[PDB]
Amino acid sequence: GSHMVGQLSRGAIAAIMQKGDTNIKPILQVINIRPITTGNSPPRYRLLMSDGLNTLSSFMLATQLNPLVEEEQLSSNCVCQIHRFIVNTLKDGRRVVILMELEVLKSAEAVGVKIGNPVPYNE
Repeated sequence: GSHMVGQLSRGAIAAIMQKGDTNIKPILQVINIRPITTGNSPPRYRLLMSDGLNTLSSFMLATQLNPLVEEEQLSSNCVCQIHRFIVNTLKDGRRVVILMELEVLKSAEAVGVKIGNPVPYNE
């Protein structure tokens, strides 16, 4: 409906990367998904996600959720609630947000556009 940016958890990305709270179950929009180069092992998917204010490209899907991308519709423009995630920190200091459980609330086709005008979060 109206006020589309009100559908997203504005401020959740800052909360995740500044406060590190994991109890939140934020609603985010998928902007893009791409495979990352891997083994030797199951494919891995990286996501550019938006909370309406910011985008962040450091999300990775847990491999158990790969069928959502391959088979169902987790795809660009869909709106999703993150039910479980963890943050992992690399040796170099970068952080990765691993999505463990998520629910598609609205399909890509039902949303159809990038909501709002989010800007990149500066890690």
